[PDB]
Amino acid sequence: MREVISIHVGQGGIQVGNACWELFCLEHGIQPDGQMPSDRTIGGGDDAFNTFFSETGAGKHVPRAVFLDLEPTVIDEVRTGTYRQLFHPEQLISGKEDAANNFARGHYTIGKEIVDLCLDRIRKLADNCTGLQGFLVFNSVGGGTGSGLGSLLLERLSVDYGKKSKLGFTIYPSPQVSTAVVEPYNSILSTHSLLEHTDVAVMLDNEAIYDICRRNLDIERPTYTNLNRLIAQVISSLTASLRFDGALNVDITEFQTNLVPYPRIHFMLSSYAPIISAEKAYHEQLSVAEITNSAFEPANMMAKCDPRHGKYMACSMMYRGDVVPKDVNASIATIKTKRTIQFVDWCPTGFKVGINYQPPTVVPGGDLAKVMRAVCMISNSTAIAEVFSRLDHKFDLMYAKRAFVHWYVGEGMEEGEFSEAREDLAALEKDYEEVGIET
Amino acid sequence: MREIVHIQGGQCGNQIGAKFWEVISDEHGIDPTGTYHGDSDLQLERINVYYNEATGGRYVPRAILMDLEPGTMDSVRAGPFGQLFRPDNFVFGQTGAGNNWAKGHYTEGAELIDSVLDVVRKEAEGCDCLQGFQITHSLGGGTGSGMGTLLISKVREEYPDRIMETFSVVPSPKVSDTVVEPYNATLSVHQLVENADECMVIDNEALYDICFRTLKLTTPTYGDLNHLVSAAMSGVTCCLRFPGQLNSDLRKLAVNLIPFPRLHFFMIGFAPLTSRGSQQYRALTVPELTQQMFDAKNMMCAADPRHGRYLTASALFRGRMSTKEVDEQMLNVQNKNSSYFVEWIPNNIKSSICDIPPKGLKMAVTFVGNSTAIQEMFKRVAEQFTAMFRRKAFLHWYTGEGMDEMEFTEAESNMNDLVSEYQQYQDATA
Amino acid sequence: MREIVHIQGGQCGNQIGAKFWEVISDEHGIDPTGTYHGDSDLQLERINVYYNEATGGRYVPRAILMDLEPGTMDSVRAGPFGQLFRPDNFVFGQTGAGNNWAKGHYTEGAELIDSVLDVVRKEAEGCDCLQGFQITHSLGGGTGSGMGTLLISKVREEYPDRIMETFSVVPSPKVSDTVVEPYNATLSVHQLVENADECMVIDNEALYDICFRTLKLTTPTYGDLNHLVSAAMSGVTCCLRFPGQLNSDLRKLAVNLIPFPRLHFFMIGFAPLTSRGSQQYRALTVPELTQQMFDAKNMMCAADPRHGRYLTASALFRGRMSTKEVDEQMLNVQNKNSSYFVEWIPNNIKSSICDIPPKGLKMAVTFVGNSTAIQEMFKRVAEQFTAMFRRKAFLHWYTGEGMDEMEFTEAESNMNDLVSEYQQYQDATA
Amino acid sequence: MREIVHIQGGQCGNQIGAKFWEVISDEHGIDPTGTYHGDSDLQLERINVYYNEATGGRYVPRAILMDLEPGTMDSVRAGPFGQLFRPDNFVFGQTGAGNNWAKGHYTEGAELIDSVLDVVRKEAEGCDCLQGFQITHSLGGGTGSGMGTLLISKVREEYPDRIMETFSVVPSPKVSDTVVEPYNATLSVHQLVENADECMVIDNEALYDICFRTLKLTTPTYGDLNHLVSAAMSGVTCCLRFPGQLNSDLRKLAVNLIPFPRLHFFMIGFAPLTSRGSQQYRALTVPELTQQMFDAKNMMCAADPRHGRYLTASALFRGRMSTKEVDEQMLNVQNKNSSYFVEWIPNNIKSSICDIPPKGLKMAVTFVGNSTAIQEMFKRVAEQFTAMFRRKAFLHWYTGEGMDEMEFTEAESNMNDLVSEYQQYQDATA
Amino acid sequence: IEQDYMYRSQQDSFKPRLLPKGNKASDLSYTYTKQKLSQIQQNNNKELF
Amino acid sequence: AEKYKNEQEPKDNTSIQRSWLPYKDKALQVAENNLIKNQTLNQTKGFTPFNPLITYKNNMSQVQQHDIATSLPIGSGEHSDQKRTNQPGEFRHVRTDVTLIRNKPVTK
Ligand SMILES: Nc1nc2c(ncn2[C@@H]2O[C@H](COP(=O)(O)OP(=O)(O)OP(=O)(O)O)[C@@H](O)[C@H]2O)c(=O)[nH]1
Ligand SMILES: Nc1nc2c(ncn2[C@@H]2O[C@H](COP(=O)(O)OP(=O)(O)O)[C@@H](O)[C@H]2O)c(=O)[nH]1
Ligand SMILES: Nc1nc2c(ncn2[C@@H]2O[C@H](COP(=O)(O)OP(=O)(O)O)[C@@H](O)[C@H]2O)c(=O)[nH]1
Ligand SMILES: Nc1nc2c(ncn2[C@@H]2O[C@H](COP(=O)(O)OP(=O)(O)O)[C@@H](O)[C@H]2O)c(=O)[nH]1
Ligand SMILES: [Mg+2]
Repeated sequence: MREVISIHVGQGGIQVGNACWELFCLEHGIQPDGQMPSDRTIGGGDDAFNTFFSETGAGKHVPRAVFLDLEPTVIDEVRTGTYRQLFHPEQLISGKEDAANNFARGHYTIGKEIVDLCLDRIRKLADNCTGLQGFLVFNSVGGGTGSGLGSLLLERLSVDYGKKSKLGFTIYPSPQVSTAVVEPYNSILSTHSLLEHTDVAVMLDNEAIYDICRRNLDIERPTYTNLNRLIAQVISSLTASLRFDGALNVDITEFQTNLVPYPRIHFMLSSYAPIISAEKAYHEQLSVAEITNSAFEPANMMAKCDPRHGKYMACSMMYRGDVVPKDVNASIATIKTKRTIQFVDWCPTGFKVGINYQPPTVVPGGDLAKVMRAVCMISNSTAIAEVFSRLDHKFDLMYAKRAFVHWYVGEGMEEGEFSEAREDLAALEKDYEEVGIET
Repeated sequence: MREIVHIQGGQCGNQIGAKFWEVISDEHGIDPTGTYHGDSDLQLERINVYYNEATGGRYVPRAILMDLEPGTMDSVRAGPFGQLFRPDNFVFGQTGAGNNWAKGHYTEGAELIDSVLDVVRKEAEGCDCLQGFQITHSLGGGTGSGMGTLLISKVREEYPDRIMETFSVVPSPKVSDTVVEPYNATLSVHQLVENADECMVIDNEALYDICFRTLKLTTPTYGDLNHLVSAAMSGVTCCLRFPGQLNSDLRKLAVNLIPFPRLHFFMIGFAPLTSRGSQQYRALTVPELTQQMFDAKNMMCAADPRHGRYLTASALFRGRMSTKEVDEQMLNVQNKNSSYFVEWIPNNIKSSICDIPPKGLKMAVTFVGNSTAIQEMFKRVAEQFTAMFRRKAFLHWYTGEGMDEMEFTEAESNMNDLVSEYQQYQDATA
Repeated sequence: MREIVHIQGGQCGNQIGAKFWEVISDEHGIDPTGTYHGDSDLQLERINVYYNEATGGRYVPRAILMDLEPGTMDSVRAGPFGQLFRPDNFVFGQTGAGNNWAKGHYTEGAELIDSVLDVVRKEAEGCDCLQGFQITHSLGGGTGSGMGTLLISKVREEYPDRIMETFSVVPSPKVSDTVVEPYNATLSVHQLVENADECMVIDNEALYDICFRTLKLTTPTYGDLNHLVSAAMSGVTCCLRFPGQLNSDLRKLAVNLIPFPRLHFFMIGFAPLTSRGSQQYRALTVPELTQQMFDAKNMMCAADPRHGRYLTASALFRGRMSTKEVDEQMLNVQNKNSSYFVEWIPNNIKSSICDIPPKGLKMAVTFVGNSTAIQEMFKRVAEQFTAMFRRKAFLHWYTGEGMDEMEFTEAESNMNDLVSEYQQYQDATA
Repeated sequence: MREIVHIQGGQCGNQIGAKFWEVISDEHGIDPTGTYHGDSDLQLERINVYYNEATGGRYVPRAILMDLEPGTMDSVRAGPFGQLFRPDNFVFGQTGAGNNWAKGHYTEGAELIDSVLDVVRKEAEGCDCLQGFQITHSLGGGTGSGMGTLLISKVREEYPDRIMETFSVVPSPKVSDTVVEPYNATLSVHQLVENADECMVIDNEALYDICFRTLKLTTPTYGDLNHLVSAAMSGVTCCLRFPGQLNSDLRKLAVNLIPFPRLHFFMIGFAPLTSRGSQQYRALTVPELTQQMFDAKNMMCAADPRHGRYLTASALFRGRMSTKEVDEQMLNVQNKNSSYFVEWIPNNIKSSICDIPPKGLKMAVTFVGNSTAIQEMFKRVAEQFTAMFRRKAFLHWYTGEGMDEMEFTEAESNMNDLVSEYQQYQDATA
Repeated sequence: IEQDYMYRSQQDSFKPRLLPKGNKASDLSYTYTKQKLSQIQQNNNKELF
Repeated sequence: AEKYKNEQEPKDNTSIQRSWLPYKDKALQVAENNLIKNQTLNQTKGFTPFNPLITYKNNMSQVQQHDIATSLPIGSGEHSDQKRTNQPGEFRHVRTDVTLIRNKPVTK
């Protein structure tokens, strides 16, 4: 009865969508072609997969998602790969010319002929769903079409639907290791776009996941596939409570109700535990206390940030496997006893605990070891202002000498847009500073 | 014949009521299919208190099942003894409460209370002579707290003279599972004192404490905690369903436990309790049952009763026994602990005997006590509430459904006045 | 009816208590499952002195076991007759004492003593008519000598009038198992004189010496000494449990044995002890029993009875005999050893008779004596203490846990005064 | 009537005086602006013992604050409860003493003592009938000890009959603040032994011990130490302001405690003192109140009372208690611990009872005992001083200011004489 | 300070008034009992039309 | 407090050494009966645990599985009687008949 819609825009969004959707198909037992092969499947009320998939009227199941990109290479690769028969042919919208790392092109010039088709397809997906919980958005901030279409689509959906929840798993540039050169510009512009039009935003920096893979999985040369698999595991852990039985279950309206104190502040970072390979999986007890202790270490954050420099405001924790409430309560007691992690004064209790019975699933050919316990973290903390400060420092260096701005101004964008974006980002930074002070 | 209907809401309310009907069915010898398979005729004489009658000789409880999401009632229908529940009694919404007091009390609670109240009215009027209502819900949740207290307000308006019982579960700071619990806890407590005749506080911190210490079982589960609560629930109304040396109904206990109408918060406990490896070494006698009854660690509440003075107390006994020891044991405990009983109410203890013990036992005791040490629960809850409220944290959720800060402000004053009233009567001498 | 409770601490105390409870269960015909399997009705008339009753008719000893390390209680639970003891009476820590008096009397003893004190209080209030306490512990150990004496002080403060006994295993130089024995031994000797009403002093050296002469067994073991001490302990309280001609309870011993308040250190003995070879070649008569009783090598202390004079003595006969013969033998021995008894008190020997001999024996005698020869046992302990304390050896372990050397200085002084005031009567004449 | 005036000297005195006047004002109910806020009539019966009537009904204390630096007055005046003092009583120098006893006694004191004597004479003649003077200072500093001892020296010859008491914070070597502590301390004692009628020694080392052990608070501050002294300081004159069974003013204690004129140094202690997390249980009765009184740890001096013999003792009880149990407990402690009491004063303990307990407490007691244990503190200071006098270092600044080595030699000899004549009574026998 | 005296004395002179009369659910049940007990007479003396 | 050793040589047979008692001690016979009973109990189940002493610890306890009417009959715990496979999709929701509505009624 309950459904969610996943939106994937940009090359990073599509390459994360591939991993999360293969994980979902393997979780629900759907073969790559699209049909359940068990042949023992029955009717009645066994429709636990309706959250993600949907009956096709004859045989297969069609996922509730759309793919957007103005560059046809990745979408054609999807249409050529082994998952060719799964996705609906029409719900993979592709363009002709790339945005070429330009925010203006993907927001003012060539996104207007794709946004209409995207809204049409989203409506055709939404009328099918009867208990639509909300939307999930995946995009790379540091990319032209990514940021531009994400901005335009979020603005359009904010007025088209309104009160539906919107969650964004976006990818900001890393503080020092990055691919593009002009990513601060479209980064800050998309920051403005998503500041006042999303409900929950999650930080997904890259070198943090690189370090996590190198330290824990003992992989000396990770690639994007490992990062996508880890992000898929995070998404599955977050969404598991909707479709599996558990002692303490949560919903989309459960998360944001207990996790954001004020409408302006909704930026937060995630963590996962345990991350372990097959060789080390033998010689560890993997107790609930141990995994929860490892979940709060600064090196396990999915964003390159150090929470030791700031205060917390909330913590939403999801368990899956065979954990017990008394053990998790003892673990929270120990965490509260610890002095290195400190909270804000006006939040005496700050833990929301969800428990799910389904143990995590493993993808053959993957890296994570097969385990019976796992915990996911969604923490909102004041220390997130560092990532915004570093992006602001980079932006000023180039904007002082007005580098690359002729391209941004030749596509119709006025010069004052940069000044407005800087003013609003500075205003956001101040708010995070005044929240963490004492009464 | 002075029957009582059952009402339960929320996830916590549903699970407690899911096991309470399991214990009662075993007590009266009703199989999960609904057929009587007892041994004695006393099990069947007063069956109308809980069970109605249907064709084929099967008995159906008069329980009403409410929640704002369909997830919970799927579980209660699939569990054991789940075929004993009326499909028409289930009333559910498709949105949920979202741990928000405002959402479950103003927007969805208002638009759904019409359907459930019609079930309550039809259930209540069908009986020949009603006796009262009992409600099981949680004060830390969204739909249990919000729409649950909305029904209490409506029921009290249409049925004034009846008895309203509430087995309430308030959250404790130690075992906390929600960041926004202080808001929807304080708002409900303000509403609870408005209408409820009797309130019986329950804490998961206390229920866990019993399992680790007394029953010595290593891995407690919510099913184990529900059993202790369900055992006490059947105890308080034991003699209403069976004969006894002395009779006592719900109204009688309210008379002997409420010195003032605003002081209607009780703390309950059950005896005996012994670990599996220590059952053979204990002798069950009236002295042993009463020794365990007044123990501080035996309460189902986090408050320590030796930090205050008892105002009134009651003790219900199960099984055959001598009235001489029962009378004198209550006399001895009052004489030895005169410092823990306030001095302006002599003979502040009540005795009651029912001759039918719980299934599988020989002697059982249910304790209900009115104490001034309960106020430290509201003190610590209001301690957390004012810390959050001074910064107006999480307030945009509550304001989004028309509720203004005045309701928050008046909830503080009314809660403080109730706390101030308990302290004043403990600080009173003749 | 004038029943006693048992408290045991430390490894040595636990072993003595286990063996003693085995002996008592054998005497009363109780199987390891707690079910009565006796043959005579006399075995149940006074079972309540040492045993309680529970569901199913099984009897549970009212014994309390305490220690700081779970090593020994896990062994006694797994050993034979280990299921008799109630699992709730096992109270233990996790750190141990490490042969340090401070660790068992100031920090770790104090934090844990609350639970054992609560258990003792519950057991003492449960029984109808308390008569006294008996303790089994070791003075040379860490947790025993410290925690047991702290509990001694607490229980003596709480119950002022009830009589009290101790069976202390004080270390002796000949058989040494620790280098820090003098310190805590002197401290516990200081702490015992103001609280213990009766002390039964025991050495391991004397028991080995007895086993090697009288018993003539090649390879004795700790079990043999344990069982000898257990036999003496059981023989102490024969008349309070069984019928007789001259019933004498524990208070009757104190009145006949304590002339002055600070003179309560006794030495005990048992008879008859026969070698394996000469079991059937020896006749059992009163003269033989009293001759072996007043033989100096039959005592359980290293002190020689012939180096001093007896103040008072008491003999507790068991079995069927003639009153005239017993009294005649006591008079004859007191007249023939006139130089060994202090002159200013006439007829300083008491005799009591019980009608039930031990299991499988015709007659048996338990002898308790108060003699000035105890001066030597304390003298040799203090001799080591000063020669070790002058160099302040091993003293930083004690002073590193809040204790000052002023305590050692005061404890040494009190022992010397006790010896002097105890031996002044060896020289004083009327 | 029988009024006493307060004068405090040095940085230590002002800090002690600041808390003391806050403590007394709370007891008698005076607000920061000097207006009465008590509830009983007895709060004004003897308010004139420490206060003067001002126009408009306001009360002001009789405190004269003196120093050599204004950094203390401008800090104590700006603090809370600093408005009570009259500005005309603020006297201070402009140069400072620099921890130089000679500077505070010879060169800078001589010109400023004209001012303090004028104001102190005005206050002394203002009262109807003077009772005595009380002074707070420390012997480790220069200004507090220097002009201090000079101040008593001259005011004594104007008032040779009125009693003079002083509270002395003698420094300790384990926790030392000034390198020249032995010098100015030895000189101060010489000028203080022959002038002050009563002197009380206070060790800052013991104050840390009490806070760490009994109070069990992690971080103490100088404010908490000042609170400990003031509580004991206030209780000495408790019966001087409130009625009681046996009221005993300062002169009564002076006569009964000092057997000889040159032995007037006292140690003090307070009881009860509980931890911060004190559970609500029982009440502080006399048997436990007197047990904590005589505990060597509870003493606020580094001199261990068990190292010597008590010349005499005095107790100031606060609360409504029976006189019989108070009297018999003192006989009990005397008999039990007769080794610590000199035998040539039979019944060497004095008791007093006051009906008004301290605010918020049921029963309290204050101990003032004169024991031969204080010779250790004199002996240890003399050893440091003679080590620091042979070196002839830090002497030329003392010497280069009007005096020479003759005063130091006679001071050391007199202090040595005091110790010798103080030990003779310890070893004296009757 | 004298007006402070007067104000504080007159505000202190008012303290001992408790009169426990908490009535929210009890009063609602009370007014129902009185209505049914009294309005039966008014029902039974009504004049027919 | 002693090592129970029984062999043909009498100096280390305990029972031969502890026969000086006025009676037959009830520790040796009880121990032998316990050993035989534990051997038989192991034969009934089948353990052969490399020595008889491994299973002797928990073959002597008298703790009954169920309650004996001195406490609530809650059993040993819910977690005790739980089995766990780990196939994917094992704990999916069932949506019983009470909440499975189809036609969405339009009027009120
Ligand atoms: N974590 C992660 N990031 C990716 C992945 N693929 C692309 N990115 C991010 O995308 C950024 C570059 O933008 P692209 O995704 O290549 O292209 P775009 O965002 O669609 O914008 P255009 O270049 O105009 O097409 C890089 O800095 C990466 O951080 C991926 O598979 N995993
Ligand atoms: N004692 C007990 N407490 C429960 C049970 N189920 C849930 N809870 C408690 O209820 C709280 C959550 O209440 P919730 O389900 O949100 O209430 P609702 O939103 O009104 O349905 C948790 O903190 C649990 O501790 C139960 O079966 N027994
Ligand atoms: N008779 C007897 N003595 C024992 C036994 N076990 C230990 N001891 C004596 O106890 C002394 C050691 O005391 P210990 O048990 O360490 O004291 P604790 O540490 O306070 O428990 C040794 O000198 C032994 O002689 C026993 O089973 N029987
Ligand atoms: N109890 C207490 N002792 C103090 C305080 N201030 C200083 N002292 C002690 O006094 C000694 C130094 O005295 P000092 O300040 O030089 O006295 P002054 O010369 O009169 O100012 C140090 O050893 C401190 O321990 C205080 O506020 N309370
Ligand atoms: Mg692209």
